[PDB]
Amino acid sequence: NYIVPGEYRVAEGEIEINAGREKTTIRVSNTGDRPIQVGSHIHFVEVNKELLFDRAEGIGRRLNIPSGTAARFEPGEEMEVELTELGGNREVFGISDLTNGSVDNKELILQRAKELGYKGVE
Amino acid sequence: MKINRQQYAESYGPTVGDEVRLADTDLWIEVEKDYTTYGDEVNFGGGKVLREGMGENGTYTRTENVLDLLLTNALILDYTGIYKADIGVKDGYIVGIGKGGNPDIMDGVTPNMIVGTATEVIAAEGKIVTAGGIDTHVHFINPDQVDVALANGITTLFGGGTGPAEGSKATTVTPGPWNIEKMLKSTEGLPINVGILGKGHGSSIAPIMEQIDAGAAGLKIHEDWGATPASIDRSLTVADEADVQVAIHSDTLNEAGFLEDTLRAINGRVIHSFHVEGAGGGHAPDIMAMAGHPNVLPSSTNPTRPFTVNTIDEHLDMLMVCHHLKQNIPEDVAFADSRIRPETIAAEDILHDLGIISMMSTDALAMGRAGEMVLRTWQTADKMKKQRGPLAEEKNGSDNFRLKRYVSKYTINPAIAQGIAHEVGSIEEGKFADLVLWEPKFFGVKADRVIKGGIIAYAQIGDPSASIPTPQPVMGRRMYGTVGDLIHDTNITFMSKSSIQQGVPAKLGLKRRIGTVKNCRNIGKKDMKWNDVTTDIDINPETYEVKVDGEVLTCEPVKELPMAQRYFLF
Amino acid sequence: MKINRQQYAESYGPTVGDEVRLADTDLWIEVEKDYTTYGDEVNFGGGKVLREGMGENGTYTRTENVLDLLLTNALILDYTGIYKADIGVKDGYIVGIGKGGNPDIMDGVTPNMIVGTATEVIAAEGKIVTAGGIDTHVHFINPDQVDVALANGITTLFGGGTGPAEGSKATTVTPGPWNIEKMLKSTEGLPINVGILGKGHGSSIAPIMEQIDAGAAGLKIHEDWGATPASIDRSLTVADEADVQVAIHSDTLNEAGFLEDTLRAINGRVIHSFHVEGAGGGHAPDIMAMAGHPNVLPSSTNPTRPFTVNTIDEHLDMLMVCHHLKQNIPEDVAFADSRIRPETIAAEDILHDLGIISMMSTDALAMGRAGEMVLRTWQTADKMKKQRGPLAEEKNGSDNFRLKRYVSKYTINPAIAQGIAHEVGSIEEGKFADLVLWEPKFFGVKADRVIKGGIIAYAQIGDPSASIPTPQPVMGRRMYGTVGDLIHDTNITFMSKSSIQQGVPAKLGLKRRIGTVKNCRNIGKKDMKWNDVTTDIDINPETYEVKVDGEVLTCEPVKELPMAQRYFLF
Amino acid sequence: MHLNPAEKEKLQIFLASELLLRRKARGLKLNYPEAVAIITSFIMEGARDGKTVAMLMEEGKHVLTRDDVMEGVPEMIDDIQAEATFPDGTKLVTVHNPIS
Amino acid sequence: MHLNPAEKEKLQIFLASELLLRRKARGLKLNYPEAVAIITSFIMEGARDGKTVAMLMEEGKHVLTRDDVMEGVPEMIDDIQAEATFPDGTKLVTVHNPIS
Amino acid sequence: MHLNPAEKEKLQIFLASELLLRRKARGLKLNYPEAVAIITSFIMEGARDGKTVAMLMEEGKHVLTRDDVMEGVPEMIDDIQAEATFPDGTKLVTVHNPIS
Ligand code: NI
Ligand code: NI
Ligand code: NI
Ligand code: NI
Repeated sequence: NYIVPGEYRVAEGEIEINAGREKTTIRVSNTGDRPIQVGSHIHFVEVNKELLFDRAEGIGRRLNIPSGTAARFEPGEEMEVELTELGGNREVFGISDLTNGSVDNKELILQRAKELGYKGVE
Repeated sequence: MKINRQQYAESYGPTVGDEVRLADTDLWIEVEKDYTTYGDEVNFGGGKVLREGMGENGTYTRTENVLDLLLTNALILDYTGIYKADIGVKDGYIVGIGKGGNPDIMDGVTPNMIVGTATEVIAAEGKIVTAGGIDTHVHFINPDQVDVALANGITTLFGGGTGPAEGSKATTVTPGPWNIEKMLKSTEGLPINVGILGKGHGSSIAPIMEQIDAGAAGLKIHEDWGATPASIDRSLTVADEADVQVAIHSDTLNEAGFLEDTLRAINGRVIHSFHVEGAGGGHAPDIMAMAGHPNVLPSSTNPTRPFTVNTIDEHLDMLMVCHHLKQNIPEDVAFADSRIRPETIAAEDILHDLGIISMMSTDALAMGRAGEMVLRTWQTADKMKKQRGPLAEEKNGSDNFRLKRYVSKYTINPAIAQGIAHEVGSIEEGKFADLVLWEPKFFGVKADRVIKGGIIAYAQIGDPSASIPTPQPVMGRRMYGTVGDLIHDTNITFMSKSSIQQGVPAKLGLKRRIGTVKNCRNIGKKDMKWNDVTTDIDINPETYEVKVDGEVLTCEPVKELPMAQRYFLF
Repeated sequence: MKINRQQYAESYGPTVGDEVRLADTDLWIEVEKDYTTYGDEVNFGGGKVLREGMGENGTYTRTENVLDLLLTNALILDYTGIYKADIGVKDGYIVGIGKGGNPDIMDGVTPNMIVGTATEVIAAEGKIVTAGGIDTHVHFINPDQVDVALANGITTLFGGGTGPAEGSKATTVTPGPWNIEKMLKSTEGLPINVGILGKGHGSSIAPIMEQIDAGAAGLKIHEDWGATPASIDRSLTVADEADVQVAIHSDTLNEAGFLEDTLRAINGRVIHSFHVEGAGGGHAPDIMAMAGHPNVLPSSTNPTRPFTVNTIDEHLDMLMVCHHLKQNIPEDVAFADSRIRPETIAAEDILHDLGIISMMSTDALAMGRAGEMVLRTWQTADKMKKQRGPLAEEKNGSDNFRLKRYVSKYTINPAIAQGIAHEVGSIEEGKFADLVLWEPKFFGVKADRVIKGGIIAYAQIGDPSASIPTPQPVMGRRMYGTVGDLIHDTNITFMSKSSIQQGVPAKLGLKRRIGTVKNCRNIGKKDMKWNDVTTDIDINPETYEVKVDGEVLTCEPVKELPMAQRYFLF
Repeated sequence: MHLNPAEKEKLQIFLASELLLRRKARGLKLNYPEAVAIITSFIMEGARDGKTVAMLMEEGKHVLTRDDVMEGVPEMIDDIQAEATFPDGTKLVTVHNPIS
Repeated sequence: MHLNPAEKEKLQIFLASELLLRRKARGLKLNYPEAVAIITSFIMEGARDGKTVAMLMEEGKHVLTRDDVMEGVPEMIDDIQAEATFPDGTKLVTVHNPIS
Repeated sequence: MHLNPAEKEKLQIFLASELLLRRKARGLKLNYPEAVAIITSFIMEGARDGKTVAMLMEEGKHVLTRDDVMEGVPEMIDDIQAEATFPDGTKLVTVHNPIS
């Protein structure tokens, strides 16, 4: 019965994030000489050009990590990350200007990505 | 992927089933529901969710469902529930309670809670959020009292006075059209909502009514101006015509009548009974019997709250001091002894717990403490849990029922009684965005940030010369909401319908938001949220013992309270 | 008759060739010229020159070339020079720099600098006078920060915020039309010039643009809102249309791009790069390379200024605290180590000295100190003189070249970058009379008197109950310029042309002087006074070493600074 | 710290009391504000110690005697009132005729 | 003196610290504001002495122990932050978990 | 107490003086604000003791010597002025070149 003012007594169990959404594992490598850290909610296909991965597998997706956290890639680092599906209307605007509409337009996203030199198209 | 609950609660605040201790009390609130989608929690910062293209929508202009302000991950404690939600604010009002973000990429986003370019963010993860407190027994005696109130989470002051004049020092009254006009102009520089009560005294209608037309928001009957059958009757006639509330401090001396005579004068009409226990004033010794009737909206003031070992010694002497009573005059001693009663003060604790007294208030600077309404409400709830145990209605070992009963006493119930609950008094959509953020360790004691009409007005914050805002000294400070003309948009002057219709704000050059007092005459005890109990209260004239349903209401005074010496420097 | 120079300087302040030490630094400024006529110096007092018939003209009305205010015998330190002159003020503006008095009897009187009946006098003999500082990186988090700024000679605050909301605590942003309107109204009660930056984030034009139309004076791109190629691009498109400045805190995480990607988004357009060294934020580790480009207006914030023995320990920990980083999370540790670099902080000292970083700013209450922009500018100049020696360009053993280079960093260069140099930022005729008087012993540390629009707004002055104003306690105090409606005439709210054209001031009831933001899009590094150097800056990705013209820029941190413990009580 | 308005104000009572105690220690008869400050601080410090209201009502009358203060000061002070946080919350203490 | 706003404010920390030290000396377990005040003043006074930031980060964790303070106070104080003028200018010190 | 504006302000001088005296006692050379605070408080306390203006003009020049203060502080202080209540009412004392 020691009193910590304002303390939590959390219930039992765990919280599953992004429940019921398709998950996808891909390998991603930082081909640059500076660190890249990627947040939980950036459309994954629109990340830094020098990250090499199968760009098509980033479309309509983001990292499957707790809201507000980030995956870090040191210079030269290659590792696997798990992605989850974007929700809501599954539309993306701005960021790197690769989508600007439905994430279903894969060919259009990939063509813009290729022209601008975002690594790993094909 | 799963996160354990300790880590989830640290990151985003608690979620369904988790409990949180209120300050250093033994009271626990439990999250009843959560409007989030796990994984799509809103948060702000480097690499976080509320960024353009992501949790922030970059498409929509402000008018297209975008918020001015999102409070993320708030633990709401309100009469409507104890639950987890984002809170959305626009045009100074709460427009959405649910889940904010960007429907481009997020599931479950409340349609009018889009975080866009126009949106400011306040992180409320790990905070408890309540409505601003509504203090309906304020004496306007010293303007320094406002910050005192804000610092304990009060956002609306209803009452009266003109400063430290004897009339105001005794009674919540701003007498007559001129004094009312003056104080309405003064109010232009007070960073808190205000409503002003006129003198509820007279034997003709016109002298009372002209105060309502001048801009008063209600009336106070006080024995110091003559709480006679006539003054009671004319005030209630005026109030029924004007749609404003009447508060009463009744005739302690029983000079023109006993309680039953005052009730006869009221004649079934609605009235707000101040300091119903009676230490603050009223028919000795049985005023608290008011609290059993369906037409009475009963409030306590805060110095009797709760019953402690120093209470009686303090009050007997306080009364000798403020009434200039002499120890050598036996009628003075008898008067004090008939007014300060352990029997009724102990019973008052219990009546609060039973939902028979519906409201708290301060009695600021007359016989009560401007910054301790919220504080003493929770100290009372805590004492009652210790002495009476969890209420029958409680569920998962939580104190949620008691917490809703008690939070209602200083938020929604005073708003309803005063006819201002369409604007203030709870965290509901369509109401004014008066919100108080609390760290749970400081809950009820020291407010973290006070939001008034969607802008922070007051905050506990540190060194203004520092690299960041957290270095010492951390103290309560007025924020940008109180500065310049912004004080006009973030605060409400509540006024009578007739004064509004007769153009008083324009006449006086008032720039503050004007709120309409209404729906005061058609309510009763049944409308007091979680505190709607009517019953026959018997107070024994010889022993002062209080009985409800055949049983004596008594409890012991406590030697120690939470929310006291662990927190306060003096 | 002749006077020796020691006695001349004691009586009238220094004249041509005399040197003055800046506070307790080793920096000396030399009087370059003097507009006086020896023997006809203006001065005020009993038996002195500025008396009717004598140095004061008794003939002319105020409109006939007569001044409202004459500062006599000022030692001006400005980008335009270091020299001795009287300064004449009328209608709140500097109208004459030269020689004031009465042309009836005095030689060399500047035609529009007549001391007449309408003229107030401020004695500036023995004082250094500068333009008010222009801080373009201000977070509006706590209104107490204003006096903090005034007390170190700052007179204009450009930035954003709504108080201690998380968005404002992280970023200089007042988001959207409503928050901007609110803060414009708040600004009515802040005794300092203000300009407000909207959120430079969105993927459509309208949500960004509507902030400019609402009254924003510029935009801030911050990584916390998503410093993406799209947000950068839309902000600069809006800025080119609206003629306002954009400030950028770039993507530290390199999430959507590296520095080169951000530069591609900017696409040759003009931008103000905040805390260009990068401790305050930006592409790790090479953001400071921004400072080499012709389209970038680069500023430092003040906590890295200058490089000292405590700097790194302080910053690494500051960063862990404000970012809620954990020692047990290795990516948090890596992130901090990639952001706080002795290699770039040491180089930043040198880049300032070389005129490659053009501006200083505070980062007030987010990661910087509201009252230390001026202070730390001179501490840096002093450290550089110690470590690098007198600059090649120096002449009579004086530090005049360095002094002009450095004074420009917090006066004229921020004004130019922000599009407000037609009103403020230097002591020149036709500009607003924002002037700071300093005793040389307190120069850069504690301002003596701060003049805003021709009236003293803040002063170090003593006991208000005393026979004279000098008895203790002498502390910074708000003066008559801040009181009542005078606060409206002595301060400027800077706003966009479009907001002015659409009548926003009248809509909001703003009574402050309204200044027009303009000529922001047509400038570059070449327009930064004394700090106009472009060059290829290489930052080594492995070692973080900074190279310019083939050579590593490094220096040592110092254990001790001037303008520190000799002056401050804490 | 999270100082509220009252806490900031009452610090100044403690400060005035320390000033006054220094003055008493070098042999000065105390004046009106000094006497008030000493007795007030004593009360607030007594509350902090956990004394009762009734205890402080008694003790407060023996903190200073008439030989500690200037002529007329005992008669200028009819009573001294202070609020402080006792273990059971904020209470008002009045000390009547503290210097007799 | 030429006191600026921060200097005026920080005087009140020193004052609260002296109050708290007096309270500790008569045998009281210190509360939350008192504990904060003591540790804060120690840091600022340490800066005045010319100690380094790293030194004060260490020292600040041993100024008060849990037996000096009330139940729950150690857990209420996650860290204490103060800025003061070191020989090399103003710096921020954060003491993490000062009372363990 | 009935504190007027000046009384509230001058309390802060006394406070700064106590801070400074604590700093001198642990062996620090005093800086500019500290030196001013010490000498000012001495003057006001001297007035409270009933010393004459002429006495304090003399005494004020020997409160601190140059070895008590940092380099340049003696030359920064041309004089120190304070008003306080003497037995014959409020008077101004100026101490010229207090640290020689
Ligand atoms: Ni009453
Ligand atoms: Ni009352
Ligand atoms: Ni930044
Ligand atoms: Ni910033």
